[PDB]
Amino acid sequence: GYEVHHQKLVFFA
Amino acid sequence: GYEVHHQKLVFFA
Amino acid sequence: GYEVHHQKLVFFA
Amino acid sequence: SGYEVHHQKLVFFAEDVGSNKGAIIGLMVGGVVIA
Amino acid sequence: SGYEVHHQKLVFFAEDVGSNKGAIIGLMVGGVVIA
Amino acid sequence: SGYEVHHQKLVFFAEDVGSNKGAIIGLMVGGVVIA
Amino acid sequence: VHHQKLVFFAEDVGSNKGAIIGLMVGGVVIA
Amino acid sequence: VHHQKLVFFAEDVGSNKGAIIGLMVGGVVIA
Amino acid sequence: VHHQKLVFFAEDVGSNKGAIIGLMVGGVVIA
Amino acid sequence: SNKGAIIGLMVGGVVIA
Amino acid sequence: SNKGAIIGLMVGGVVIA
Amino acid sequence: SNKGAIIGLMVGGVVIA
Repeated sequence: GYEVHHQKLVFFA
Repeated sequence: GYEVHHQKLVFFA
Repeated sequence: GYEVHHQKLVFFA
Repeated sequence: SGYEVHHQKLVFFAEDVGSNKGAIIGLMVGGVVIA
Repeated sequence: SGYEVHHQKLVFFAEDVGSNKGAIIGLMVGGVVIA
Repeated sequence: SGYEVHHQKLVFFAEDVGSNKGAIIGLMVGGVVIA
Repeated sequence: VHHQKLVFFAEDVGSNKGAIIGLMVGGVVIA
Repeated sequence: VHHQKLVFFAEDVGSNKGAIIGLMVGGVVIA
Repeated sequence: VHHQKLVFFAEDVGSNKGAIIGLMVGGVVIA
Repeated sequence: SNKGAIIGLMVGGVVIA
Repeated sequence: SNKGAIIGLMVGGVVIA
Repeated sequence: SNKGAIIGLMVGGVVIA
């Protein structure tokens, strides 16, 4: 199998 | 299998 | 398998 | 068998968290002061 | 068998986190002061 | 068998994080002062 | 007006010998 | 007005001999 | 007026002999 | 004698012993 | 004698012993 | 004698012993 670990952060200012 | 680990950060200012 | 590890950072100012 | 530990954390802090701004700290870990 | 430790962290801090801006720190780890 | 440690971190700091801007630090790790 | 002050210390008074001291006054530590 | 101050320390008074001291007043440490 | 101040330290008073001291007042350390 | 791990003060990090 | 790990003060990092 | 690792103060880095 596949063990994908991601995480994002989108910031507008 | 494939073990992909990514992470992003998008910032507007 | 393939073990791809990347990470980005996009910054506008 | 086989051990496996995963750990993800995403932290976002605002203007001044944990800040000693304008404070007056006097700290003494051991030592001797004879005033 | 086989050990495996993964660790991802994403940290974002704002203007002045954990800063001693304008503070007066007096610190002493051991030592002797005879005033 | 086989050990495996992966570690990703992405850090972003704003203007002045952890700065002693304008501070007055007096620090003493050991030593002797006879005033 | 008289005055006097005697101080006698024996050994290791206020000592940190053998200690593991992690200290932090402000600042940032990541991992 | 008289005055006096005697101080007698013997050994290791206020000493750090053998200690592991990690100290931080401001600043940043990554990993 | 009079005045006096005697100080007698014997050995290792306030010393760091054998210590491992990592110190930081501002600045940046990466890895 | 020891083949484990002995730690005094630990802040993050990985020890595999 | 030791074939493990002995650490005093550790801030991050990887030790495999 | 030791074939492990002995560290005093460690900030990041990799030790494989």
